[PDB]
Amino acid sequence: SLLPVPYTEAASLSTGSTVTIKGRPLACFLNEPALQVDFHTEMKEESDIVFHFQVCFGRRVVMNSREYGAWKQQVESKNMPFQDGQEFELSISVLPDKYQVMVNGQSSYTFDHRIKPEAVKMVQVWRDISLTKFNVSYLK
Amino acid sequence: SLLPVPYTEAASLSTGSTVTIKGRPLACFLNEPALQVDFHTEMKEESDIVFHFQVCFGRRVVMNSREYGAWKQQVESKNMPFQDGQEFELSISVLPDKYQVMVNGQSSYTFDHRIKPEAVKMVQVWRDISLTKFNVSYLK
Repeated sequence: SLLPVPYTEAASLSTGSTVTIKGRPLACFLNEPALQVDFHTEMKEESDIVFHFQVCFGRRVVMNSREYGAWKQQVESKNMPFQDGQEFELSISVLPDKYQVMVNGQSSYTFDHRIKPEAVKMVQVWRDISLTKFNVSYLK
Repeated sequence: SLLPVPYTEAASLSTGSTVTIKGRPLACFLNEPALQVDFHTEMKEESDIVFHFQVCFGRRVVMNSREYGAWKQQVESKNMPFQDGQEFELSISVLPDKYQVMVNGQSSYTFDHRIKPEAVKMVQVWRDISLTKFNVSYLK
């Protein structure tokens, strides 16, 4: 919407950081729009991905990392708190041992750290959404 | 790019019609951007799809129809004429018995008609591309 998609913001993350994303799918769930959030190690889209979060709305969520160019072990979830046609608020919190993904205030997914969060230099949000808010917290 | 994505144009199709699309992926192929072209039976995104064409750039192409709300038999191809980082020209021709998809001037995919092309009322182009040209021919 207001924010360009693909959306790119330089970022740093550590324990206590939160990434907050407000947006809306561009299609009804029957048409299977997607959402992707990638935490990258460099300011280049081809760089490694410490945390890859990909929603196929209405179907599934997959999480992974891309390390030295290669995708690692996929974690697949059928949990689907996102609501057809609705705006969502996505909150990704950096805990000591994992990322925790909140959807509309409800814990919905977690992913244990495979690479230290301090390796992140960039966050990208893309695929079939409009985006009205993006924030990384830097309070701690 | 110039054209909004998702892109929607009311359309009619018959034998001899050609749909021409010029665009560019929004991501490098390592990041697996997608492209989707859907020929719809009504001016609503939830309507049936006479021809569904979905590219996972660098990996595969799937084609299908959605009839009375339900996806039918998927046709999956590993043919991948699209080039990483490059603009493409996509040409979809309505032949008497099938759609023929040309990529950069080369025949790349075909899909036999399951529903008469005259049932199409709308074309949608969406997912991870920018679009600089869209045309439906009406010469015949």
